[PDB]
Amino acid sequence: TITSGWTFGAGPALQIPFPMQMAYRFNGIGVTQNVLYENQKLIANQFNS
Amino acid sequence: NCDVVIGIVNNTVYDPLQPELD
Ligand SMILES: *[C@@H]1O[C@H](CO)[C@@H](O[C@@H]2O[C@H](CO)[C@@H](O)[C@H](O)[C@H]2NC(C)=O)[C@H](O)[C@H]1NC(C)=O
Repeated sequence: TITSGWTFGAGPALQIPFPMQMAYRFNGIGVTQNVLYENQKLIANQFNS
Repeated sequence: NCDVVIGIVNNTVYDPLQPELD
């Protein structure tokens, strides 16, 4: 999951950078993907706590 | 602006209107 998201459950594992994985996941819930890319540090630090 | 995202690359973005229009 951390390296290929959900692709390995449907076929071959396809690598993608994790920061880009998180951005697709926000898109799936109707949030525009720049919200992560411009705030990557904030989301990662808040998640870690 | 392209100074907050980490990992941006420099490339040309093609606008189809500009050449034909001008
Ligand atoms: C992407 O393009 C911008 C704009 O040309 C580059 O910004 C310049 O970077 C040089 C150093 O490489 C500085 O001397 C200039 O002052 C910068 N220009 C501005 C307007 O800030 C940027 O470096 C390029 N990115 C890469 C990775 O080459």
